[PDB]
Formats: sequence, structure tokens, C-alpha cells
Amino acid sequence: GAQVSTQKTGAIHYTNINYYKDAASNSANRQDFTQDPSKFTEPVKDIMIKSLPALN
Amino acid sequence: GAQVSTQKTGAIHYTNINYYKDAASNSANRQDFTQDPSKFTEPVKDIMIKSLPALN
Amino acid sequence: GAQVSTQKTGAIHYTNINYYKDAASNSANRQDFTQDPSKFTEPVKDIMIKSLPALN
Amino acid sequence: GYSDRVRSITLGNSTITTQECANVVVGYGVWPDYLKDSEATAEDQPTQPDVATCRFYTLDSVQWQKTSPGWWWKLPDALSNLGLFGQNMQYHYLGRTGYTIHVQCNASKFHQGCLLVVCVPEAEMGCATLNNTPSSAELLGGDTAKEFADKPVASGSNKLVQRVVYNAGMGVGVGNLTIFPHQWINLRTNNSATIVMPYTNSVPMDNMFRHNNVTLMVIPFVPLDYCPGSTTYVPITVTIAPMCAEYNGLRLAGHQ
Amino acid sequence: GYSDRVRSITLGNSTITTQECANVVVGYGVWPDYLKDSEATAEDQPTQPDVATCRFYTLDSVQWQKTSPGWWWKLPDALSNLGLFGQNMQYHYLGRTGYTIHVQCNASKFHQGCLLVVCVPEAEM
Amino acid sequence: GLPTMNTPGSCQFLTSDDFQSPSAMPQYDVTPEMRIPGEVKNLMEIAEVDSVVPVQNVGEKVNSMEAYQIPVRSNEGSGTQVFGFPLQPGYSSVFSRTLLGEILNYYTHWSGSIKLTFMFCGSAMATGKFLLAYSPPGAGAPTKRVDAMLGTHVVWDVGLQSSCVLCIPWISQTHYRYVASDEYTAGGFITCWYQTNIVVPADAQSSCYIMCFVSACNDFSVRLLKDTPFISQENFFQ
Amino acid sequence: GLPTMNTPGSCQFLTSDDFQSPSAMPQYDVTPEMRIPGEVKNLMEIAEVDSVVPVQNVGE
Amino acid sequence: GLPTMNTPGSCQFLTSDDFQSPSAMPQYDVTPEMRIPGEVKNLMEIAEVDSVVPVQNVGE
Amino acid sequence: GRVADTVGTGPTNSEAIPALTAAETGHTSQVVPSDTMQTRHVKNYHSRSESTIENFLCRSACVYFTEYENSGAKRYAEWVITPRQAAQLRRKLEFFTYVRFDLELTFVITSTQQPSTTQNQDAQILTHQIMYVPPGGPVPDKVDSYVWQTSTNPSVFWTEGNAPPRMSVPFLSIGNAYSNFYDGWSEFSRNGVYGINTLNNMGTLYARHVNAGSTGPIKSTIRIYFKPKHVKAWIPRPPRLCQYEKAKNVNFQPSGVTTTRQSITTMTNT
Amino acid sequence: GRVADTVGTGPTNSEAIPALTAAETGHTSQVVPSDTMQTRHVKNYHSRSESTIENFLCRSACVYFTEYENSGAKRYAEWVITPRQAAQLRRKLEFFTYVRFDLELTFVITSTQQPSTTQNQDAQILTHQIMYVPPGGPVPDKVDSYVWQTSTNPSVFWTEGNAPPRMSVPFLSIGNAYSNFYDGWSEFSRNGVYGINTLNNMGTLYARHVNAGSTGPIKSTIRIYFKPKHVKAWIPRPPRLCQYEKAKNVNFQPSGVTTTRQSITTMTNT
Amino acid sequence: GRVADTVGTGPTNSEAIPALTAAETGHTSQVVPSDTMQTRHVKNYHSRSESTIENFLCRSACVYFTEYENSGAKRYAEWVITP
Ligand SMILES: CCCCCCCCCCCCCCCC(=O)O
Ligand SMILES: CCCCCCCCCCCCCCCC(=O)O
Repeated sequence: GAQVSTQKTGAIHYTNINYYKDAASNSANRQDFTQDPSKFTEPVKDIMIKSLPALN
Repeated sequence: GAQVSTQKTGAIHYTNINYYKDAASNSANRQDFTQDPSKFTEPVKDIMIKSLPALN
Repeated sequence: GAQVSTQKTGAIHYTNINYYKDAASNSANRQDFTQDPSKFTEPVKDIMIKSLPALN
Repeated sequence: GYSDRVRSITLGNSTITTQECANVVVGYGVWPDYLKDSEATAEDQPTQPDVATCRFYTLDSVQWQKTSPGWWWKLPDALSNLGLFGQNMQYHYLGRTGYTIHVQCNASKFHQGCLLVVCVPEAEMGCATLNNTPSSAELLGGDTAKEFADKPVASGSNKLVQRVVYNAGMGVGVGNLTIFPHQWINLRTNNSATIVMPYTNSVPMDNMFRHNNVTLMVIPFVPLDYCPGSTTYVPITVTIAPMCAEYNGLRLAGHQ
Repeated sequence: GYSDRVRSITLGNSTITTQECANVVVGYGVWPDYLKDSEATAEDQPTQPDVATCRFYTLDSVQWQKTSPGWWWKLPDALSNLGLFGQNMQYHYLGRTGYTIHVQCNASKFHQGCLLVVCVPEAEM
Repeated sequence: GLPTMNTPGSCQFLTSDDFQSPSAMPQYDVTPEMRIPGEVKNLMEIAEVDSVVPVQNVGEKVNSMEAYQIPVRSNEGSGTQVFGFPLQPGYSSVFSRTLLGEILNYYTHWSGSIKLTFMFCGSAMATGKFLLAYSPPGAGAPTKRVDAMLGTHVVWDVGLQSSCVLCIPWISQTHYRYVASDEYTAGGFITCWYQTNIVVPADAQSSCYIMCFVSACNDFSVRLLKDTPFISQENFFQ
Repeated sequence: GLPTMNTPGSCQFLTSDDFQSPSAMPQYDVTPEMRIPGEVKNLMEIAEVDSVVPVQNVGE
Repeated sequence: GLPTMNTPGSCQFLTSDDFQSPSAMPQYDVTPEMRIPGEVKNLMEIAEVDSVVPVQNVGE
Repeated sequence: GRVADTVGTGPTNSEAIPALTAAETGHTSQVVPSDTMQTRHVKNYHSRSESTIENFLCRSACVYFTEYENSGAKRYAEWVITPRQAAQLRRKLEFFTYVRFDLELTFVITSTQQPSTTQNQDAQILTHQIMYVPPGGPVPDKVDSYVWQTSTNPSVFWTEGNAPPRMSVPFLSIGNAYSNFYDGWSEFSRNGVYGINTLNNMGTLYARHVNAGSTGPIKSTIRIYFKPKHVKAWIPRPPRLCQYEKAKNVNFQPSGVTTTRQSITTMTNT
Repeated sequence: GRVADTVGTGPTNSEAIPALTAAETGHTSQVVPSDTMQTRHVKNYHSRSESTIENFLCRSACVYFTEYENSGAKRYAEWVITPRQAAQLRRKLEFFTYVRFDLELTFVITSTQQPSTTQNQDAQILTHQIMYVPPGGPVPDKVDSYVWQTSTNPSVFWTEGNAPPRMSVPFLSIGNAYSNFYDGWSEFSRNGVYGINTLNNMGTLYARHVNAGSTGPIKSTIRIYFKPKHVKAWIPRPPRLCQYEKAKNVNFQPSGVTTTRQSITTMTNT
Repeated sequence: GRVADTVGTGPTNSEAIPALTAAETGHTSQVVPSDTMQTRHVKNYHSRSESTIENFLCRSACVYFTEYENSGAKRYAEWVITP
């Protein structure tokens, strides 16, 4: 019951398998890249447009 | 002749194989959850109903 | 997710697998034979022919 | 026709209208709300006072002077003596709330100044001496603003809190506080500022008297500077509205 | 939302933003441009420095007093000591150019005054 | 018994390695997740948040609020320099303790575009202009406005709107730059020059102040995690 | 010889670990199960049974 | 525990060997390649280039 | 995951003003360098990978160590589990108000002879035991006390010369996450202990020699290493400034904002 | 990959002249031995494999070593990372102007007793620590300094008797490749340090004992070994002639072109 | 395996009496907290796993130990097997 994924390159596959019955035994997940800056920058109710003056 | 099952999580699969010829060599079974309280609570011949008085 | 290739003989296959998540962990590539001498020998703009005199 | 300078907020009975302001910073982007039943713990049915609770309150206005270091309030216990939200606080073991903070300081066009309104979840203040800890009387006061102190506090055997502004009492750089939600009251282009804080905490509900989870801070960066003959006394006023309150585990009256 | 009081001009590296101004008077109505090949004379291929040249410069600011009569500059030789446009001026026998002039004088609401910015082709004193 | 050969690197403990280990408390039960506002999935979302810059480090003022304030005063002549500081976001004392400064010190390499946000806190009536210049290295910090012109500059004006944005572009002969001080990759310079002297009415205060901000654009990136020299220790805390 | 690298945690004895071990008495024969009344599959079925409470602890 | 037997040659360090090792800096980011003139893929392309011969070694 | 592209731009004359905004809204302008100048089309292959939380918090770190001997007064070492007794780890966790993750423990044990006049000292291989005691459990007051039988409590037997031992632990907190900062008391009267010290009860960790191992005295050293995994975070905050003082509370000694330099114009640090 | 075939040829009389060319064009003639003589058809199975770059640069090599002791003045060893402090490796990399590759480090550590009069010396298994410090990081001035906690910096704990430790490192350079030769200064004034010394800042490498390990003094020896992989190269050049002198610069002592022999006709070396 | 859900309930007035029973039958009442008070619908994700017998009895434990020497009276150790 193996699995296949991609390494980290720049300019391939590796085979990993979980050997234990406890989630905390699985290897770290280094690859989660999801990012949404909107939760710190732009925390306003009225959406503001770049191309327009801020206070009209 | 492998086998696949599920880990213990909260909010995946692991591959196990038995390498020996004796049952007592197999790993422990941690996952059997079957439960039937009726063998200690409610040990009566006449089934009693919650919504009704006990002694009528 | 294995892979198969050929050994180095003269007058066969080996099974390799990448176990790590980082490209720099993969084994060396010994087998790349590509060669193009034209980048040192023959570095001229006008292509010269062997069978003819050099300066005509 | 429209304008971005003007805003009108209505909760329950009270209403706050401002003709000069900026937009309303909302939390981290989560508009406050009730508790979904997926995360619930308490099995008693929660009370939802709604209009009895949700509305605007106005604490004591505090003077603002050229040398004034700043101020801090603790939200979970400020209101405790005001309104039903003060009553419904004492009779329950649990509460869940989120805050709309509205700060009002106005001045004419001839008054220089800049303020910083930040709302800091779980601000934990140190102690004067290194060994002790602050007393419950020093970190808090009913409806009254506690103020900082511009120069270091001499360390005796007392329990006094460390009031230096540039460390902001938490021992961090004051210049960095803007990661938390904030707005800038600026006597030039602004009048009032506004914040909306959703419920932030490690556990889905909390006791109100034990754990003060949200701290409000107003720190002037550029002091008040004005030529003579203009009016001297410029107060700052704070307005604090709970939102979507809930309560559980009715018990007897008191805290002890 | 928009405003006619505000303008932002960007050429090359430099940028000039002004929150109080009027529209931009354009020439006689001919937006500046390169040279079409119908009118050309020089048969050498022209250099077009583009960003190296096109950008904003700021000369010496001059005080303005109650009695101050006025001022004049000569554009073809003003910049001659500034930037590559000063260098690319000395190494060539020919040049073709057009100018965007931007004059900045601000005052509070309590200051009376009026100025006249004209751009006079071939003023012969 | 499947034949096998240990390889160099067995029975070693590496700090950064990735491996699986047997759990010490089997079938432990994990409490369910909760939905907490403000979930960070990446540090880059911190690096885009504004922060104040202690632009004035002079003397002993670093112990007061005045470290964050930039004096601006009406002069009798134009072209005086408002301030200037080198760009070395992980080294230079200016950015050192800033928000962006902290996150960098953990990382050796970086690239991107640093925004500088300025905001004029002066009196509502007083107006003014300013010249924000950026001079790439190769010559000393320009000492006269005429020299600052030849850089990349944004002439910025006070008015109804307040905040300004000077976006420092990314100009270097390499892809990344050392966060630690080195003369090879040295960043550049920044200056602010009076464009037109501050004009103030009567009865309005002469001197104003200007606060600065720092943030990283969406092209920002870092690399090669390390230790931060700032935090000290002696013996274990008690 | 398949190349291999030991990892930290080899040759340790953990108290709670899960592993397979070779049997010491091969092909031993196990006596069959019996059906015994009152089979517990889980401790929670004990926790639901009533018990008296020494509510009065006073004195001796 | 899959049974296994070490073979002679374990725990040795060979100079020319080929093996995989765990990376010391996970998920490091590599700068992209550039196209540089004169890329050597093999040394034989050096061996075909002319060179002068010190044919006269006599004396000093 | 990849950096965004910088899109090219020609000249501009227009009434739209990217370069202006108002920071009073608490809104960081999104302006990109193509707005205030001319820009060439450029593809960026840089990646943000190594900046993710996982790679940031996950490195082994030495939180603490003790000394226990083979004879005399102190025959075992006891430690309560807090991350905050080590400077450089504690700081890395103070960015985030609420953290969630699964510890991975690794111990490193070493032995050292001690000066003595004992004759004919001949070593034997020592064996270290490491026992974890969840809160409220029995507490051994002596090395031979019955508690060391470990009928339940997870325990590890280790031997010198082998690889360092390792075990992984799942998420142990009661609530929905660990809490680094906690404002409040433990008592409804707002009295007693203040600060995060109240939330933290992790139990206790013990170690001892199994056997005397030789005639001569021997002192041992144990070291703990955390390696967080599967991390999640919430509510970032400013890094700490002033040097730490105590492990139970945030108390600090007032210190300046930054280092200093000469007059504002000066372009070099001092 | 294979050698080319030598194609047969009979006699020749013709005006095409393979045997003549002009080297002034900087053009190496492609003439093959079949042109200037008669040749038989021959198949060659020889292979060029072992001449590829990969097999040429990839071998482990000892760049450097130090000595640090268990007591006294020097309790730890510090080294900045440059390949150029070892002769025979540095030369193998001076063929190529621009090199690109991924290091694979391997350490070999050994221990040695030192002469002393201390009585009843009884050894215990030593434990070595090896810490890497990327540039600008904190620098430990003493063995017990806090920096050794390694909250971040990659570190390796090792034990005697086990296999030699190994770790792989990816490509660390800023630019698109390492640079062996660099002509220029570090300062825009053409002053200061000249040569490749300016480009090279790799950080620093440290090592120490974890535990004293015995009563008697012990000196240790550590050795580093590079093993380049995934190599790419550009712009080959002449091998170095004169013996090396300094590790920071190309400075050399003038020496003859070759060895000598007797009069030109003489067919044997002297 | 999972905990049961606590089902919500409004007010009640009725002759059915959950809150009463007779323990003399040796019968533990099954009453759930929704019966004697008002209750909100709540999903529980708690699991009973770690309470199973297997995880309860399975941990290594030190039953006993002896001492035997290399010379002298006692050269070996003998023990009968009882837990
Ligand atoms: C031999 C078994 C050893 C088990 C090690 C258990 C260690 C527990 C670690 C708790 C982690 C970090 C928590 C800080 C706690 C708090 O302040 O709330
Ligand atoms: C324990 C971690 C050890 C990490 C070892 C890092 C060694 C870096 C090697 C750099 C390689 C060769 C580079 C020459 C540099 C230059 O001159 O530009």
C-alpha cells in the first residue's frame, strides 16, 4: 500500500510507506504550500482597490 | 501478501505483514472496539422501558 | 514506484528507488554519456571541410 | 452619491454615526458569530440575551496630554459593572463573546497628533521585581483606564506592573505591535477608529473572571502639539460592544 | 470613485504624484513621439536611450519673494550637466526631443499668490 | 534472513533528519480541531504586515518613544537632507529590531521588493512635498539632492490623502543576497530630501513628524534557516 | 546485500512499543475457546455499573 | 520485525561507494540553472584541443 | 508553491494613483514594483518552501539537561516538562499565540568518570532508565522504590554504545491547542499563581542508573531534544525583545528598542 | 557511449588533401588515421564512460583536519569551509572555471590518549558533536556557551564504535554556480581584499566533546571528506603548474615549464 | 468506535418520568442528561479506544529480579513463574 510523490528540485519520485498504527508516527509533512495573505494584509470590510484613492 | 488498514486520527494507511508461522507472533490487535453494555447494565429478564415507572 | 536500468558490461538490470524527499539525496548519475566536441574543436563561423584546403 | 469617509453602526438600541472615519478592520477576516454545534462542549442550552447584551457602552473618557504615555483596558473585565452584560457575567460559569471597539478622539485642523489603537489577544504583563507577579488590583480597574509610565519603574518588593511604553508591558518592541489588528487615529485625516474582534481562545468557551483574553491599547506615537490659544483639553473616549454573546451553566451569584 | 484633482506620472525610474492639480496641457495637441521615416534626413541609425534618458530631473529650487520679478530657463541647455542626457548631448551632432515640464510650488490656505507657467518656443532676447 | 549491509551514517543522530519512530502511547485519542481565527499557514504572511521603523537612533533617545519619529522643520533654504539609512535588513541597526528584521535573522538568504510606507502626521493645514530617493551602490550616499535625482525617486506630496508608498525594486547581480553584512552584495542607500519647504499658516505648529513603515512585497522569499544572534543566555532559567 | 542505514532508536527497549517477535515454542497447540458468561470487551462496560459511595467519612 | 542478517562490509566507509544519505537541510531551495557558454559534459572534449609541446628541453 | 511574476509596464500618465494610499485604514497596500516605475517582464522560479511553518519550527533543540551520579546524595534526576527553560527554543514558539503539534523526543546520554582514589576500577556497560510520570502519579523518593517497576508508565531502557533512543508523543493538551500566553489566575478570586504557569501541568520525567556499573563513582549526563511535527499555528505576534529572566512568567528587565548609531544622516552602524 | 569506428581505406591518388590544414584558424583538424595511410575496418568496443565528469570529480577526499582535547587550553576546533586548504582536491577543481554540484560530507573521528601521570584512568565511550554555523550566526567562545543548544543550526551527535557519520548538503551558492576564479575586488574603489577570497563566505564548522569521558586527558582527531555529486561544469582551463602557496590567493613561486633532458636527439629522460 | 450523541430537548410537561426508577431491580438506569433538563444538540468525537482491554493490560512491567554472581556460593538464579 505504498505511495508516490515528487521531490524538491529547481532547474523524480520517491516511495514512502507508513509503518505504524499511530498518526503521530508518520513523517513530517514538509510540502504544504497553501498561502492566503488576506488574513493579515487587507483585513477590511469594504474591499479597497489599488488603482483608486483610499479615502474618497 | 500484505494488508492495509487505517491509523488512529482525530480532526491514511499503513502496510503490515506477518513474518512468522505462529499466531502468537503476530502484533497486538489494538483496534477492536466492539461494545455491548447489556451484559452488566440491564441484566433483567423483563425488559424495562426508560419512559415508564419501574414497578407498576 | 521503482525503476529499472542497465549495468555496465562489456562482452542485466538493477532496481533502484529514491527514499528521500530532497533531490540532493538521490544517488549520483554516472551514466550520462552525451558528448559534443564542437564546442571546443571547430569553433569557427565558416564551417570548414576536411577534404578541402583550409585557406583557399 | 456616496462617501467612504462616513459610517453608521447599529446594534440593539444604540447607534454610532461618524462623518469622518476609515473602513472597519474586521478581525483576522472572520466575522463574529454564534457557536456551531460541531465544536460545542457544554450540554446545557445556552442563553442568548441578544439585544439585552449586544449594544454599545461608553466607558470613562480619559484626558490626553503632551506627555501622556498611553493606556490599556482589559475587555473581559471592564464592563463587569455595567448593564446586563455585567449581570449575565456573574451568574454564569461560561461565556463566549466578540468585541467591536470604537475609539473617538477629535480635534480641529490645527492640532497635530497620532494615536495607535491595537487590540491584543492575551496580553500577559510582567512584574516590577523579577520574582513576584502583578496583583489583581494593578492589572485591572472597573471601567477606569489604567495608564502607562514613560520612564522605567523602580523595582522594589512591590507587585507593581512594568509600565514602560517602549516595551509595552509585554517586553516586546512597541513598534511591532501592528501584526495584531489595528487602526490609526490621526488628527489630520481621521476622527474615530473601529475594530471588530471575533472570539479568540484556545478552548471553545471560557470563564469570564478568570481569563481576560482580549486587551485594548491606545499608544500615542506623535504627542499632541498645538500653538497657544487653541483649546487645551482633548479627551479620548472608548466604546465597546459585545457581539453574539452566549452563556452556560447558571449558578449562584458571585465570584469567589 | 475618482477625482480630477489628482494625477500620477511615471517615466522610466522616476515618478511624480500630486494630490492637488489640474489637467495636463498637451502641446498644441500633438502628443510627442519618435520620428517617422517619411521626414528623416540623417542616414545613420539613431540611438534611442529610452529609460536612460526619459525620466524626471529636478533643478535647483529658487526662492519666491514679494518683489521677485520672475525667471526663465533654456531647456536645450539646462540639463547639459545632468545625467546621461547631458552626456548623450555632448557626443552627438543631432538630437530630437520633447519636454514635460512640471512646476511645484505649494502654500497653505492663508497665502495669496498667482504664477504663470508658459513654455515659449524660440524666445529671442 | 534477508541479507543486508549497513551503510555509513547508521546509528547517528542528525538534527534535521526525517524519520518515522514508534509511538510511545499507542491508540492515544486526539482532541478534535477547532476553527481559530487567524490561522497562519506560512511565515510569508507575517512578512507582508506593516511595522514601524526606529529611523532615529541618535544618542540615548532609543529608550523613549522618539526613536520612531522623524523631525521635519521649516528651513530657510531648500535641498536639506531629511534622513538616510543603509539597506541591510538583517544587519543594519535600523531594520534590526523591526518585524521584518526578526524574521530575516533566522534566514541567511533573501530576495524580493521592500516597500516603504510613509505617513505625514503633521497639522492638517500645513502642506509640503518630499523626494524619496534610492541610490544603488557603486557610489557613496548622495550628499546633494541634485545627485539623488539620478537614482530611482518618487516625488511625494502631502495633501488630502496621507500615506505614500516607495517601492524599492530588486536590482542586484545575483539572485539572492546575504542577510549578514558583507561588502560583496551590499544593498544600496535611501535618502529623503525636501522637495519644497514646509509651509505652515499662522497659529499652526511649525514642526511636524513623519513615521516610516516596512513591508515585503509578494515576490519576497528567504532561504537557509539559522540561529539569531540577538537572544542571549547564561544558565538555565528558573 | 540490500544497502541500509540504521536510524536513531535502534537497539532500544520501549515499554509500550508494538513489534513482532519470534515464537519460542514453534507450532504449539492452543486449547480451544470456551463460551464463558460475562465477556468484557471494553472497560467502559464496567464504568456503567452502580456502586455505593462512602458519603460519610467523618471521624473513625 | 522483518528478520535480517548483516553481511561483511557493514559499517565501513568506502571512498568510491554509491549510496543515498539523508539531506541535512530539508526542502532547501535551489537557484535556477543558467545557460553558460562552453558547457563540458565530458573530459574527452578537452583531450581534442591543441596544445604546444616543449620539444626542446635542453639545458636551462 | 512559487513567487509571483513581475509584469512589465511601459510609461504612464493617468489619474489612477497606485503610489498613494492611506495606512490609517490598517491596510497594507498591495502595490507591486511595476506600479511606480517601468518594469520588464520577468519570471521568478524562487520558491517559498523553506519559509513554511513546518520547516521553521521543525529542528531538534536542546531544552535542558541534568546530572545524576552512581553513588552519593543524588542518584537520580527529576525534571518537570516545560519548553521555557531553554532560551532559543522558547523564543521560536513565542511568535504564535496558539500552537498545535506532536512532539518527537530524543535523548542523548553520556557518562563521565569522577576523580577518586579507588583502586582497580574496571568499567562495565551502564544501563540508563528513563521513566515518564503523567500528572498526579506516584513520585519515587528513592532509586529502589517500587514505582520504578513501571507497570504502566511508558519507560525506556537504554545502553551505552547503541544509538540514541527516540520516541514520539502525540498531542497531549486538554484544550484544542497548547497555549504559550495565558492572561489570568488559577483561582476565581483572582489570587494565587498568575500567568501561564497555571495551564502547564505536563507531569514529570525521571532517569536513573539501572546498575552500579563499577566500583568507582560515575556521573552521567542526559539531554532532551524536542522536534515538533505536523505543526499548526494561530495568531502571530511580535518577537520578544528583552532578555528572559524566569521560566514561570514573562518578567523582563527594561531595555532599549534597538542598538544606536550616530547622527541620523550617518550611513554606518556603530 | 562508444568510441567511433575506424573505417577502412585503400590506396589514394587525388587532389583532396586531408593531411594539410591551417592551425592559424584556431581549428583542430578532425583528420582520422584512415586519411594518411591505409586502414583496415575495425570495430572498437572501448567506452568513454570513466572519462565523464561525474566519475572524474566524484571521489571522497580529505580536505582538512584538526585536533581538540578533553581539557586544557583548546577544548574545541573551529574551521571555516574552503576546499583550498588541501592540495590534491583543489587542483581537481581548477580545471573548471564555473562548477556546480551538491556536496556529500563524511566525517571520520578518532581518539588518542595523551601521556600523563594520572592514576586509575578508566575510559568511557566518548560522544562527539559537530555543529554547522551559517554565516553571521552566533559564534561560541566557550564549550559550555548557550550556542551549542542548536535550536536551529544543523548538528550531528556521534559515538565512537559506530559507523562514520554522513550527511548530504544541496547547492548553497547565491549565484548560478560556485566560482573557483574571481578577478576583482570587494570594494567599488578597487581596494581591500583582492581575489576569490571575497566571494567565499560559507560559514563555519565546529566540533567538541559532549562529555569529559575519563579522568585522563584525551586528544581527538576529526577529518572532513567531500564527495561532489550531480556535477556540472563550464569553461575548462589549463591545469595549475607551480606548487601552491597560500589558500586565499593564486600566488605562486616561479618554476620551470617541465623537467629537462639531454640534447634534443636524446631519446630517454634524465 | 465513538461516544454517543447527546440529543437536544425542549421543555417538558408529561406523565412519563425518566428521572424516576427503582434500583432494587439491580438495574442501572439508562437515563441520559437530556432527560432531566434542557439540552442542545451536540456531536461528540471523543473515542473510547484507549479504554479497551488491550490497551489497558498491554504494557511491559517488571515482575521480579534476582542476583547471581561469577563466583562463590550463588552462581545461578532460579525463579518459579508467578505474576
Ligand atoms: C518517556 C516518555 C517521555 C514523554 C515526554 C512527554 C513530554 C511532554 C511535552 C509537552 C510539550 C510542550 C508543552 C508546553 C505546556 C504548556 O505550557 O501548556
Ligand atoms: C553539519 C553541517 C555541515 C555543513 C557543511 C557545509 C559545507 C559547505 C561547503 C561549500 C563548498 C565548496 C565551496 C567553495 C566556496 C567558494 O569559494 O565560493
